[PDB]
Parts: sequence; C-alpha cells; structure tokens
Amino acid sequence: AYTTFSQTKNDQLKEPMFFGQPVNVARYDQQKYDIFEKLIEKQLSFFWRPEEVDVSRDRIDYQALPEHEKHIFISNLKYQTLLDSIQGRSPNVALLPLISIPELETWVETWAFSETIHSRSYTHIIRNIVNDPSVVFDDIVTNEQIQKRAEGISSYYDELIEMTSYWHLLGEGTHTVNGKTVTVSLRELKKKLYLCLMSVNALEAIRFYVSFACSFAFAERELMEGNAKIIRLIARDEALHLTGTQHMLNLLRSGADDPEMAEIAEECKQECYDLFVQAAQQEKDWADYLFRDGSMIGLNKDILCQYVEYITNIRMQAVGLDLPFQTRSNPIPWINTWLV
Amino acid sequence: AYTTFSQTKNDQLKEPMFFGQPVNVARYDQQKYDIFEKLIEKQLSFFWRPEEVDVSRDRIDYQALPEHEKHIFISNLKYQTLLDSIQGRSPNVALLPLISIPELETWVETWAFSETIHSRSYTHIIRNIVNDPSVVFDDIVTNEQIQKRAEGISSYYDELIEMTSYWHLLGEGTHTVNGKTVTVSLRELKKKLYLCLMSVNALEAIRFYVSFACSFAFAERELMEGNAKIIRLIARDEALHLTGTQHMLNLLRSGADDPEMAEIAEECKQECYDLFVQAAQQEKDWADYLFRDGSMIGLNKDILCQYVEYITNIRMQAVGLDLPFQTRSNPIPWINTWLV
Repeated sequence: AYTTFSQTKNDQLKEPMFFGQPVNVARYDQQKYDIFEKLIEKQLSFFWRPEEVDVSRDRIDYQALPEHEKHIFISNLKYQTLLDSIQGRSPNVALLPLISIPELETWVETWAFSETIHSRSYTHIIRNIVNDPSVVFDDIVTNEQIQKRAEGISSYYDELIEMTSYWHLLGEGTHTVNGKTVTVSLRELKKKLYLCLMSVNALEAIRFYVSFACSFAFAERELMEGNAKIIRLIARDEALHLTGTQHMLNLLRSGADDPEMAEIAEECKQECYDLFVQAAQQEKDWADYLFRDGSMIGLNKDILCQYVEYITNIRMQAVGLDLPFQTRSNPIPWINTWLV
Repeated sequence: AYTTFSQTKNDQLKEPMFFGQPVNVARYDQQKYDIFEKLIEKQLSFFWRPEEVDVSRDRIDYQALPEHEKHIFISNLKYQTLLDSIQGRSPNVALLPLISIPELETWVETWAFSETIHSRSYTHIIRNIVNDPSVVFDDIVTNEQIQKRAEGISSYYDELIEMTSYWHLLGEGTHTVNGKTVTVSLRELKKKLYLCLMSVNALEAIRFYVSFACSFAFAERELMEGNAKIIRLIARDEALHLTGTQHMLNLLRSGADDPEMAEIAEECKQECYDLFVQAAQQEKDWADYLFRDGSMIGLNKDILCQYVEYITNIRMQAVGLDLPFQTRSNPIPWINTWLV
C-alpha cells in the first residue's frame, strides 16, 4: 500500500524506522533518533568534488609501476568502483520504499548521493591514469573474481527488493500467483532487511577499509598521491555511512524501535556472524588474488590478511557479534594517519 | 527481474533511457546523451546549504505582516514544502528502478538529493519565523486545499510505481493473482512513465514558478529577504530539474531513444495537454485561495493568474504541446531580478 505522499496525519516521532506508514512531510525540526540528522549535517559539511583533485602525476606513477603492482592497484580500483556502483543505487532502491521516519529517509538519499560522487571520482582516476578506460570498466562486469563478490552483495539487496514488492502488492498472508502459492511474511521481510543491513555494514566497514589499505600503501611510497587524496575524502564519508548502519542495526536489535525486530535479530545471530566471517574470508581470498604475482613495499598477503582480521573483529564487536579472530593489533598503523 | 548489479556485459551507449538492462557499472567517461552529465556537473557546482543563509531577520517581518499577508506567505511556503517532500523521494522510488543508462541514473539521484536540500531549507525558514512549526507541518497534511494538489501529483508517481512492481514480478502478458485476472502491458507502463514525466515537468516548470512569484513579491517590498535568498538558490536548481524532464520528454517523443515511445507520446498527446491545462487551472484556483482575504503590493489574483498563463505557454511549447492561453508579455518582469 505504498504512496509517495501518505494522506493521514501521523506523529513521525512514534513511527518505526522501517515498515511504518510512508513518510509524507519532509521536516527536520525534530527527530526520533538524533544520529540520522547528525549524519546528514556531517555529510553535507564534507561535500567535495573529485574533478578538483589533481590526478595528473598519477598517470606517470601508474605507468611506471611494474605489471604486478599495476595489477594490485587496478584490481583494487575496479573493486571499489564495483562496490559503489552498487552503493550508489541500492540504498535508494532497497531502503527508501521501507522508511517511515523523515530523518532516516533523507539520510539514505544523502548517503546514496555521496556514493555517486565516489563513483564519479573513480571515473576521474581511471580516465586519467589508463589508456583505454573501457577495458577497465568492462572488466569490472566480466572479471570472475569480482563477480563472485558482486553476486553475494547484490543478492542481499535484490532479495529484499523482491520481497518488498510482494508485500506492497499482496500484503501479508498466503496467496496464489498464476496457480503457484506464494507466502508473504512481514517477519521474513524484516529478517531480509536486517540481513541486508548486516551485509552493507560489512561492505562499508570491512570491504572498503581493506581497499583503503591497498590505496594508502601506494601513497606511503609517495605514489598515486592524487588517488590517495581522493580516498581520504571517500573514507571520511565511509566512516559516516558505516556509523549509519551501525546505529540502524543496534537500534533494531535493542528492541527499542520494533520489539519484533529484537526477536528476529536474536534468531539471526548465527547468520550474521557467518556472513561477516564469510565477508572476511572473501577479502582474504581477494588478498591472494592481489598478491598472486608478487607483493610490494609495505603491503603483502600476510599484512593485508592480518588487517582483514583486525578490522573485522572491531566491526563485528560494534554490532554485538563475537570476535572470530585472535588478531589483536593493526599491522598497518600508518592507515590511521591517512584516515580522518 | 530487477537487479542492483546486472551480471551481463552490455554497451551502455545503446541502452534506452528507461526499461533496458538495469545499470551495472556507474561510469561517467562516456554518455549516450550529453545533457544528463551536464546537469549533474551544473547541480554539483551549485551546491549550497540553507543553514548558511541568515533567516534571523525574517521573523520580525513575518510576525509583522497583516493576517491575510501571513496567509499568503505561509500557504505558499506549505505548498512549496509539500511539493519537495514529494520531489525528495519520488524520482528515486519511481524512476531509479527503470533507468538503464548510468548518466541518467546518477542525474536522478543528484536531482532527488538537491530536493532534500530544498526540504531542509523550508524547515530552516519555518523554524525561524513561526512559534510552533508543528502546526505548519501538520496542516501541510490536513489542509483541504493543499491535499487536493498532493493527491493528484502523488497519483502519477504511485501508479507508475505499482505497475513497475507488477512488471518486475510477473512480467508482461495476462496473469492471475488470487483469482483476479491482471494484465501487464509494457506499453501501458511506458505510457504511465511518460504521463508521470509530464506531470513532474508541470510541477517543477509551472507550479513552483508560481510559488517563486509569491515569494519574490515579498522580497520586492524588502520583506522576507532570507527566504528570498533561499528561493534564488532553489529556483536556480529548479531550472536544471525542469531542463532534465524537458529533455527526457523530448528524447522519448522524438523516437530518438525508443520507437515505441514516439508512438505512445502521440497517442496520449491530448491527455498531456489536458494534464498541463488542469495544472494551470489548479494554480489559478490556488491563487484564488491565496488572495481570498486580500492582496498585497505587487501581487494579486489577477496578476498571478496572468503569470500562470504566461509560463504555462512557454513550458507547454518546450515539450511540443499546443498553447492554451493568449500571448502576453511577462506580467511580472521584476521577477527577472531574482531568477538566475
């Protein structure tokens, strides 16, 4: 029963984050949860444009890199481009139709917009360092290592989108669609949302941070400094995005927003643990792909895989999951210097 | 049907604007249509923050206004807030799932983001001029005159979203759901899109400009000057937005993008004309509501109705529709001071 302007006057302070009545009036004078307004304000204050970053010496650096270092750099860049191609559209297509408070609605839209800026910055880098940009962009879709991750990530979004359509069109209960029976459960839809949000937390809080490590490793060598300047703007946005989903998941599990969600969150714990561990293992397998033909000064498979474990523990803890790894310390303390 | 990352490698330059393969890679190094990239670049260069505009001197002006002038100002502001509450979410929810070209995908998200800025500016104004913002915001939803406009505009979006959902879930052809026969036609869907785009063209190109006229009329008397500074930035964005929909409509109707669209455009040309005239009439009826307790220096019902007719002819001609009204020079040439 979705609508772009819900005609019944509701108290927006008493609506849940998700699955309530679609937002009508966009107002910002009051908030259920302070965090979402605070994030919008911060994101707006961070506004930047890629094309105003000088990436001219980055071509020289890139072309001078040996084959395997080109491979490390470009594989990383293609992965970042993939991830934010998804993040550009997906929060709008998947989350926006389900939101029932204004501050969250606008946060999601501001968040997705900032991702389009990141995507634009990747085009800016690629067209300025590479001879044939199309080769790079085409490979993002066809690269077998990349699509493995694309497949898994997009699925959490796609399954949420599809089940939302059945819920908006048929409502709860058991139905008949061209003979076949289709079950529509709001509880299952809430599970699909929680799981998707958990996946998106891992993507922004873990997957992107592994990629930031690769990019900043070049900048430690005073190479690809134009790129580095851009990544540090991107990571600064990413810290906000990850904070967003952290709060969403933690408010959902605490039962404060929706009591049904706390039940669902507890029955999900294992799947949540598993998908984070699975994400970590994928990033570790990706480290193998990056370093298959050799390593570079300041970054190899052992360093990157330890970082994967370290950052995973920290991100899992922040959303109340168990720490899967014994790793206690950061092998790349210089990353904190680059991160804002 | 819909996926947040389509797995098949496609030439994005030969996709249609809408209904083609969902965008995978967000790239900006090439474009099917130059206009959408140009609008993104322009919109990004225009970035502003309402909170940076001094609206503190506006409260004394507003409270000082006679009751009918308060009625004129606040009715206008409520309508503006209504329209961009819709414009904030709707391009994202209605159009995004249908776009098959990356530059258009990003334009739509950039356009929708800029609308949330507009919404925030309205909160910024409302908070700084009235005693209890809640009564203003709630009346946006309950006001019988305002809601009349909301329901009409909402319908074009809502009907597109619903039919899009059926087309994603069931595909085209005749189907049955819970005994009821439902027919899904892509042709019917394309018509819904075109009509929606025509409605959004009228909203931004006509409805908002009528509202700018009201706002700038106070500014001519050196009243509500903070609000005026904000409207200048809003109108500058609005010029971009309506250029967006003009180009979408003209590309669709010319057969340059999709031959089936050129044909559908002619088929519902009369509906398009009737849609715009009905919008013009609503705005005239709105001016009547605005001035039912009296008028002000520079603006009354007669003058505002002349402006409605004046811009309606310009906008209708731009999208290839017949002119419903007489020829006249700009009834309010003082508005040029405030525009661009």
